[PDB]
Amino acid sequence: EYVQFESRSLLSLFTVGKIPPVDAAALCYWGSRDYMIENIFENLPFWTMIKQTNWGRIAIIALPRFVSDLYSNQDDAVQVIIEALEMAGIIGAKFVSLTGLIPSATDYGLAITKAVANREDLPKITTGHRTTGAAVVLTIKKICEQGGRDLSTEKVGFIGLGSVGMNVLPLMLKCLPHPQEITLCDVYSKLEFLENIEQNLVHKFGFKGKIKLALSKTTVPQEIYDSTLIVGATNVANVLDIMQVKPGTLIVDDSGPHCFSVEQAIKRFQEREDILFSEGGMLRSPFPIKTTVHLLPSVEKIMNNAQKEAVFNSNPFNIMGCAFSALLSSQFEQLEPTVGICDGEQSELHYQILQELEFEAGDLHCEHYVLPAKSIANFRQRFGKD
Amino acid sequence: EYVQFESRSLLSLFTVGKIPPVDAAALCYWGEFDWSRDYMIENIFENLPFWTMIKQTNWGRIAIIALPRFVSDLYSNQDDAVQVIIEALEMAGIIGAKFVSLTGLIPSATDYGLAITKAVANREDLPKITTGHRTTGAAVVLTIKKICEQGGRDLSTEKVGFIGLGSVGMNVLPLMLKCLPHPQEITLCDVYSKLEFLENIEQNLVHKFGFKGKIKLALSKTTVPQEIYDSTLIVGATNVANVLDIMQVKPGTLIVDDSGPHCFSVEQAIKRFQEREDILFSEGGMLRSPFPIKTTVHLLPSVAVFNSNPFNIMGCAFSALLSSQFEQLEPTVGICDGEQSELHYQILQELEFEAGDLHCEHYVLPAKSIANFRQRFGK
Repeated sequence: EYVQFESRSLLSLFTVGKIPPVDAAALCYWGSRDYMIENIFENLPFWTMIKQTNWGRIAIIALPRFVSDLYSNQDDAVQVIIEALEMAGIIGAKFVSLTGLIPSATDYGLAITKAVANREDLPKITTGHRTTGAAVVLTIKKICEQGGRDLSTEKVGFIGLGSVGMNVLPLMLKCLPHPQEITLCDVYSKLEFLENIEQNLVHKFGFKGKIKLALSKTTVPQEIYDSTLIVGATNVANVLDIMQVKPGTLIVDDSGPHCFSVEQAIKRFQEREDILFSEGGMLRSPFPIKTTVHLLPSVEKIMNNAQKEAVFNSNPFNIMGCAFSALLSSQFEQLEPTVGICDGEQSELHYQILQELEFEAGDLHCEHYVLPAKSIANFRQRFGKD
Repeated sequence: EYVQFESRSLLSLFTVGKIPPVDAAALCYWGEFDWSRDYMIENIFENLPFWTMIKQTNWGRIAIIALPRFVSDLYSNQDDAVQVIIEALEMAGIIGAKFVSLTGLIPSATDYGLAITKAVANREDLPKITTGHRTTGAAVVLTIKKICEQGGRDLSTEKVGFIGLGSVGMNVLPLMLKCLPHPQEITLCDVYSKLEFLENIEQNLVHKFGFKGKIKLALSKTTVPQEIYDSTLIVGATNVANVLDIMQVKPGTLIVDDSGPHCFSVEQAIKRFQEREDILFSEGGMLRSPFPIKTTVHLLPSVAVFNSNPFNIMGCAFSALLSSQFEQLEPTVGICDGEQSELHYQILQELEFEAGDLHCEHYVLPAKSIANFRQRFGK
């Protein structure tokens, strides 16, 4: 109903006026190889989806590279981003979001902004980490509501304090009830960094509860397993043993790839129903989103599997916060685009606007698995607080 | 060398900045293993225009865009042709074209642009259109001059007969009289119903344009009157095809034709010239640029010109670039005046343009055979 496929090229349809221009854009990537890049991707960006929301249209554009291709050569990645930016500006995008690990790979956009120093015709870029942080805070709120708990009585543990983590933590303290304990986990080198936040926690952000610091290589410290609400924003994967966390624990994670075994989490939740876990960066629009989908005609035949036609069954209300950032920056002057390591306290302005438009976090789900409402209720009955 | 193929779509390459924008555009069609007029339109052309060629000249870049229709599809439904023309015009405006020419029989199919310009009355974002008939007439006059020089003859000593005085012909006749030596005799041929028109042209010849020689009139349905075979230089500008028997023309006769389809049998003329070498015949609307044209070619991935003359270019197609580069070269839409082709002949002369080398469709006339003709029938 809300998803419709298109056999004809979206770019060609736009050039002849058959589809209207978009207001924003989002750049994503894929998951022999050279044959796929030059003869399938053709070293060219691909406009694959259009997301019609109640506040504008964002175009989804996939780069002709993989994540490894992005980490291999930064200049090449910046070049393909510049080409996709030219495409987005031509098709009407006023802002372009860097989804996934594109910010982490390209100096959080700064390198890109160097290559655009010459050009002003190109559209503005944004890492979207402030809207992603607002989405993660909305997910904290939602997972507390679904679990029948309140954030004031929770022990919160952070496993990743990157851009997204440094956007979620102060916004959590500012727009949600303060927990009673906060633990900060990152690699050893970040020690001083964590202590800086520690100061900011007690004196700047105004946290009164206990503050703990913990360091790790690839095995999260047990202090996290002693926490009751876990917030993951780590780029490393599978550092959290989901089968070792205490019962009644709530998990919110924006990491992609995730920091815990997805399948083991699904399995524990299906067997015992003693945990809650969900994505962090997913927003739920109050109105359904009309998604126009154009598959690559080549891969249309290898993905002709009716199961691969599951985008026809995706949630019409869900949208990525990082991708929605471009549309937000286009529709609201006050939501300035984020490139590089920004302050992260202006995420409130995004959290404000998202609440103003009656946005909320997407229903509790992790990748392909949506947590069943009755299992959610069973958890909320077994581990809720009165 | 000067033409190079491109495996990826030109539109996508432009969208990413890998090829620069163009200054003009020209709209063509595919002429006339699957359904020709059905599968090719919906699953091959996808009912969308196709940017197939880029012509980089010394005066700008022209984009070649093929419509998802055939020539018959244009005469079948005028509104459908206008719609696909609007879509191609939007594409051309997106890729940078400031003016767009209608090649081939597109004007005759769209009332010479009038229907299109009526549908765009609301719209100003689209680029302006032009039939390009004035530059085509200038090209035909250049071809008259060139075929007279190659044949060792002068136009003043020629008996010229015109077959069909349509839009292009009403541009060729006065420009010929003004910028070339006046012949001593002019014959005018069209259908019988056309006569008062012909007599009007006769008046314009003697009183307006200042022709002093004899003026003859001849009418026909589908068999050109014997008066045309008594002429020494025949100029064909007819939309009907193969109305002039090339095997019936006198020896030593020069023929210049802009008709597409042609008004004489192409293969019979080629083969007669190869056997006897007693005629000269060539296209009328082809110009030869002083500098080579760089042609970027993108073929339909589903599916030659790659050896064509790098100096040759259609006048109707060059019209859009000319109108883009020169304020004085106004676009032609509808049945306009035939005297402003004069300014186009000017501009072409200033840039040192000339008519394309003597050729008919796929066949280039060998120069030394032309020399044999020019001695056998020179003065």
